[PDB]
Amino acid sequence: MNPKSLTRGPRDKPTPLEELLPHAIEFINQYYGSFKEAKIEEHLARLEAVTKEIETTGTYQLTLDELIFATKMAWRNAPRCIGRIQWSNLQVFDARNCSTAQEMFQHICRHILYATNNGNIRSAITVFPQRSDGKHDFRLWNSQLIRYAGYQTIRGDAATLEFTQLCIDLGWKPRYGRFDVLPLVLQADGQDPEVFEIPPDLVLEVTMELGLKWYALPAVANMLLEVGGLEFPACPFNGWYMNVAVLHSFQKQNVTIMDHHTASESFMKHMQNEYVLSPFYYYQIEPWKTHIWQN
Amino acid sequence: MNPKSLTRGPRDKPTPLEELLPHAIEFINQYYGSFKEAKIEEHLARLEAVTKEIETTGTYQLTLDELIFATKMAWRNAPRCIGRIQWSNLQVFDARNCSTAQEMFQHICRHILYATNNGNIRSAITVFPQRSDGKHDFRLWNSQLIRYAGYQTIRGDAATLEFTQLCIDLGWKPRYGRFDVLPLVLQADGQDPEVFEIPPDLVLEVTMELGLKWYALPAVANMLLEVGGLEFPACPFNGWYMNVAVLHSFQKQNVTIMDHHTASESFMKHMQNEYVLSPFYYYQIEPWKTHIWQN
Ligand code: HEM
Ligand code: HEM
Ligand SMILES: COC(=O)N1CCN(c2ccnc(-n3ccnc3)n2)[C@@H](CC(=O)NCc2ccc3c(c2)OCO3)C1
Ligand SMILES: COC(=O)N1CCN(c2ccnc(-n3ccnc3)n2)[C@@H](CC(=O)NCc2ccc3c(c2)OCO3)C1
Ligand SMILES: O=S([O-])[O-]
Ligand SMILES: O=S([O-])[O-]
Repeated sequence: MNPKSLTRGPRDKPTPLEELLPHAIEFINQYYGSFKEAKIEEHLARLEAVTKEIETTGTYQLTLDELIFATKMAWRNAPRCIGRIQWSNLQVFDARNCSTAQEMFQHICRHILYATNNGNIRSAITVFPQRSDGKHDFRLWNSQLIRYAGYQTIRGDAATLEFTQLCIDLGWKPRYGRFDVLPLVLQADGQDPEVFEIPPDLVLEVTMELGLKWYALPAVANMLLEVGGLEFPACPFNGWYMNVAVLHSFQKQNVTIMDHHTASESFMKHMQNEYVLSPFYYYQIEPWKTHIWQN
Repeated sequence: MNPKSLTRGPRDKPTPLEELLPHAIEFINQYYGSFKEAKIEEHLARLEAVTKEIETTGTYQLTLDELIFATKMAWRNAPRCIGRIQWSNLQVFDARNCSTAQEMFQHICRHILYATNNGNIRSAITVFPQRSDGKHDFRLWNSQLIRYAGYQTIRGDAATLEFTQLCIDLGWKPRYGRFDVLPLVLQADGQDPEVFEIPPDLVLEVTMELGLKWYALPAVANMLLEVGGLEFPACPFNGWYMNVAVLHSFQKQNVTIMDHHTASESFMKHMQNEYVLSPFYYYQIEPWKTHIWQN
């Protein structure tokens, strides 16, 4: 075998124009090829502008349209994603102009709100600024936008035990329940991560005595979007969930799950929208294992 | 004399609870003893939970913290290791949940990347699932993560002549250069080994006409970690290298070697982290000499 790595690590310097160019060209190719025999003059022109730009600025900016196309194509290329069948149903939030962790927070707040949509889950992705030299990376240290802390008898999510310790170390006041929603650990422009509490009303939970519940919104926070040689280390996305007591409560409280109805319904919308792998979503090495602290 | 064996062979059945228990207890002892006079109540509790667990499941799971402690203590106990002076500088990757060779491959890919770190070598260990009955062993058939094949006039590394033949027998397409990087021969859950080509960009080489070069990352792939009666047959680790043309090129290309600066620097970090032997790393009998082929 010769499988490729699903992880795309850090860089301490920009991509060689000699590496970036062939990649940029192939993306513009597949992007414009999507207009089958249409816009050949548009294609050629884009090729020149992009090339000139990489040659002068050392990099290039995708159009919003190329971005939206990349996010959807990268979703289609997600091997294990079951929801990719309806890849056209995706809302893209352009935060490529984001510059601070406070701004990141606000963008993430906007995504959670739109996406949650009172239980009627909508798929969305918020794309932050692309990696430049690798020394000014935007990153969400969390693995998911919404997740429960695991403390001590483990009091919480045993799966988040490491990250929870990290938050406490960053200053986060650890309560000790088993359903504590972890704050967002946001890194902007390569700085040290800032901790921000997620407004509690933004978090929709399905109430499964046991006193059990769970969050409604499944959002991956730590992947990297690669497109045309460009890399976006911060691009949180979400879908809706795919043991029967749960299946019943999600439905009872009207929070979207991938049941037969939703399967039929979303595919229908997807279909009614009809009228190495790249782009691709890569895993990353956990940021606390690679971060060089300023403070 | 009465030296002990440095090899820890295979088992075809689980460890007797009567053998495992005294061992588990002594590890929890030294682990908790590390908090000198602190957490005696924590210690006692752990003892009960572990005992109960061995008695019910027939075995026990270390905490991530106990694992990290074991990996570092086993490094400290490595007699011939010169880098153990700075044993606190170790990154642990928990793959105890790994279940397939494809997953193993991905984990190994993640380690190589982190560890290599563009030449600025970082020490890491990736720990795979512990031996259960001995019939579902995870193993890396390679002796090192990165090594050159030796063919024929020997065309390569004479030291890897046997393993190279093995790879070819497993299906590997042998090129015939003297710097062919061998694929990874991964055994998951006791099955037959699967061959995976290491993504070439993951391999950093120091370019020593002669056309000589060498890989930057020295990683031991075939040792066994014993801790508290538990055994981990798959736990690849690495450090950085410790004839003058070489010393100069490693430095010139900024690939970490254990020179006076690195010696001062790493010890400093190690020190600034201050603010029979068990655990222990055992050698193993070469897996092709003991493997029972399914296919
Ligand atoms: C709309 C509902 C969706 C459903 C029901 C769905 C379902 C799934 C499932 C079942 C998994 C595997 C879970 C696991 O490994 O435990 C998954 C993984 C994943 N999904 Fe989705 N998903 C949805 C939306 C999205 C969106 C909007 C994107 C991106 C824009 C996306 C990208 C991916 C990625 C990148 C992974 C990992 C793929 C891999 O590693 O092979 N998903 N999804
Ligand atoms: C950080 C840099 C490190 C340096 C420079 C270093 C240096 C060495 C040297 C010089 C040897 C002997 C080589 C030989 O026999 O030819 C060695 C062996 C060994 N090292 Fe390291 N090492 C490092 C990191 C590590 C790490 C991270 C671990 C494990 C977590 C480790 C575990 C061992 C083991 C188990 C052996 C064999 C010991 C024995 O059989 O007595 N080393 N190392
Ligand atoms: C090695 O790790 C991984 O490959 N992953 C990717 C899958 N995971 C998650 C977590 C939350 N949301 C999503 N997610 C959302 C849309 N697409 C995927 N994936 C994480 C694992 C996880 O918690 N999965 C539960 C799960 C199952 C089905 C889902 C889901 C989450 O979200 C949508 O459908 C980590
Ligand atoms: C009987 O065999 C053994 O005891 N061993 C253990 C030492 N060896 C190796 C090989 C690669 N990396 C390491 N290694 C890495 C970190 N610590 C040790 N050891 C192998 C032998 C070897 O190739 N040694 C070269 C060497 C020398 C100094 C090193 C080194 C490798 O790695 C770090 O410092 C096999
Ligand atoms: O948007 S599509 O290709 O059904
Ligand atoms: O981590 S220590 O004991 O210097």
